[PDB]
Amino acid sequence: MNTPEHMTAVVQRYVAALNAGDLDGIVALFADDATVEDPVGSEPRSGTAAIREFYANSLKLPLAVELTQEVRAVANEAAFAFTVSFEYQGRKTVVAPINHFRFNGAGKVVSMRALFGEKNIHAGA
Amino acid sequence: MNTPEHMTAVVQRYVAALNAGDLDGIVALFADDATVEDPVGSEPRSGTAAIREFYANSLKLPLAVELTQEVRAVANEAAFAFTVSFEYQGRKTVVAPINHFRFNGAGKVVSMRALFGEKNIHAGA
Repeated sequence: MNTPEHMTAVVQRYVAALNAGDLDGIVALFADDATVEDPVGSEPRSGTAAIREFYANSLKLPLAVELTQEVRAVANEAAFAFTVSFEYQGRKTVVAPINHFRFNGAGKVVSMRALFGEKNIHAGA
Repeated sequence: MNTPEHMTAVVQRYVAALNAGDLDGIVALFADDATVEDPVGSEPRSGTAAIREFYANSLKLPLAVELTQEVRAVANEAAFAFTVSFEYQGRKTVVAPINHFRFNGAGKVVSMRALFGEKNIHAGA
């Protein structure tokens, strides 16, 4: 069936799969056709194919991804605020996006939009 | 015309028109042809007429709405994380939704969705 409980489950694992570098795991909450539009607007990674590797291209640095708030889940949809912190060449950065998770009627996730902009990134000089 | 910088203002002015019960303000921020979905799951209201009367009923009990984090906007699209606090029969109650708006080239909120479930309503007894 599904359930907010399950969508607040799938969200916790998605962050954990990420927060570990775990790449197979990030691919398993999704369906085989689900879409990815990150950042929101750009051309969308479709099929498991461009997804894994999209998650690949970003996981190249130890990303610390914690949930900065309570997940909100209702009617196949799941929203959640969070952080993405990463270092490279002595500087500290922090992306603050909001994902919008559309789950299909099977239990898996079927579209991931993630909202952030130049404002929602906090890097030092 | 648009820009992420404009959306944070429309967010901020929604939050304001909520606290102070500024109805015109609220309805102003929207499209003359926009819809409301509070919560996601419910049937859509539409036409300024259908929106005002809705927002009319949300402001019977005073609303201490508060934004809990930086609002995130990219691609004519804006999401935020907030709480709508309010009291009835001495009970402190709070809502903790994540909303999503979507603008147009005109900068008028042409779609409001409110996302929160039972786990995201914080009142004791």
